[PDB]
Amino acid sequence: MKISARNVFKGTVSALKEGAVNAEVDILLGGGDKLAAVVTLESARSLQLAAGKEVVAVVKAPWVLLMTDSSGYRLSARNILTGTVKTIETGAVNAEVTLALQGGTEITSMVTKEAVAELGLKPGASASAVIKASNVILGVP
Amino acid sequence: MKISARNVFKGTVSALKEGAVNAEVDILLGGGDKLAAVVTLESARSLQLAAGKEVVAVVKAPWVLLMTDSSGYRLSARNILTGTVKTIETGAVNAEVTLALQGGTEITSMVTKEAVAELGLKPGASASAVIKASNVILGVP
Amino acid sequence: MKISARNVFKGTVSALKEGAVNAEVDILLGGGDKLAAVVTLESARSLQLAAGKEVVAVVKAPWVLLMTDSSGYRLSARNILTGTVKTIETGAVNAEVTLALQGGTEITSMVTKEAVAELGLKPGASASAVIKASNVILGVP
Ligand code: MOO
Ligand code: MOO
Ligand code: MOO
Ligand code: MOO
Ligand code: MOO
Ligand code: MOO
Repeated sequence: MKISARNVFKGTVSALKEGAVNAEVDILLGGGDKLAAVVTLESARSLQLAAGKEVVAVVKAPWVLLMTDSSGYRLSARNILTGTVKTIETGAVNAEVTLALQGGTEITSMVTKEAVAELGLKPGASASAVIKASNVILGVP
Repeated sequence: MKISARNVFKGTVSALKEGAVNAEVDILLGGGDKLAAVVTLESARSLQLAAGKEVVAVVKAPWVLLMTDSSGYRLSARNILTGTVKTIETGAVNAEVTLALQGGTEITSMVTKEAVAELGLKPGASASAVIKASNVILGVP
Repeated sequence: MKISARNVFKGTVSALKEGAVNAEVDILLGGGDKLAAVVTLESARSLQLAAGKEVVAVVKAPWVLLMTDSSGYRLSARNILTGTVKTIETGAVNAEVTLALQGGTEITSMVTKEAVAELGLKPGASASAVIKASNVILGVP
């Protein structure tokens, strides 16, 4: 696909839970990682989402938070993907951070320049990408 | 309204589906286009949303993806608005892209500078704005 | 926590409404302000959210809209926090705006540079931060 989102992950539906107006879709990524997404029930049905369906998960860079220390907090954001900072491209007030994940999957996040300083992000650094389930778009081939 | 969101569209509710905690609102835009939004049920009731109600849909620029080629994928994002690139304002790491839609409605998206290069966006270029239903705020006059 | 989100608010759950796949959580902030969040029901249960639980609400800067005049519109976005512009850091195409709220809580928003001009934001200026309920992550200690 030619889409602006910097994150386009391939995977397979491992389970679906249909709600009233939304549906929760659990996805197993190409390399061990798991994601959850909430999409409208009309999309889950239109896309024919079911266990075993191959899909792509699409996440824009400004929808990914970065965390270097949870400090014992447990978050509601269902998607926590841990890796190492690969590249940092700094702009004026924002910076594009790409992390390398387990298996070689990369994830890019757009965060303020002040976050980069405060978390100590630099190539090599451990960090986790955090993505709320409602910020994941799914796609079917 | 004096609000930072760059996209404020006028329209009318064409249908409402009330869920348990959320509600799906389908909107017909001023010129042919359609949108779907998911808002809390408490807001749908507080705003008195019903078929025929005039409303505004509010979308911040960083919530709009741009796509130039779906490559046969079908996305869950309910809102796909196709047009032509009007203006590009490039910053350091991000760029503000405005598209002109059918009827003359404009939509602005904030994407990384690398997306602009990779999709070949430039004034005149065909592209679609993609917005997940959960990233639309609605307003009533 | 060491997390990129610029907004991390402490508060207590004042009520919870469980849906089919999502749950709505109403939170009373440390100083008078209130927030609503929509998270998956699986998270609400995993985090053991109930009335009186102390939590943190996490919101990234690009998820906060700024409004200086509603012009009589009522929005669906459940979280409207009013204060005064404290600092503005301008980048190339975006600018980071921090507002000081009632009690001394600060909230930072990332908006286009054109929004800053158009709303007349500058230190001292009245403005409200607007955050859709689905853009709030919750955390438990
Ligand atoms: O659509 Mo982007 O380039 O991930 O902000
Ligand atoms: O349960 Mo979440 O905070 O919507 O990923
Ligand atoms: O509130 Mo904005 O200027 O669409 O990012
Ligand atoms: O059905 Mo969606 O929530 O527009 O991806
Ligand atoms: O993760 Mo942010 O974009 O620095 O609030
Ligand atoms: O009811 Mo909302 O989801 O804060 O627009």
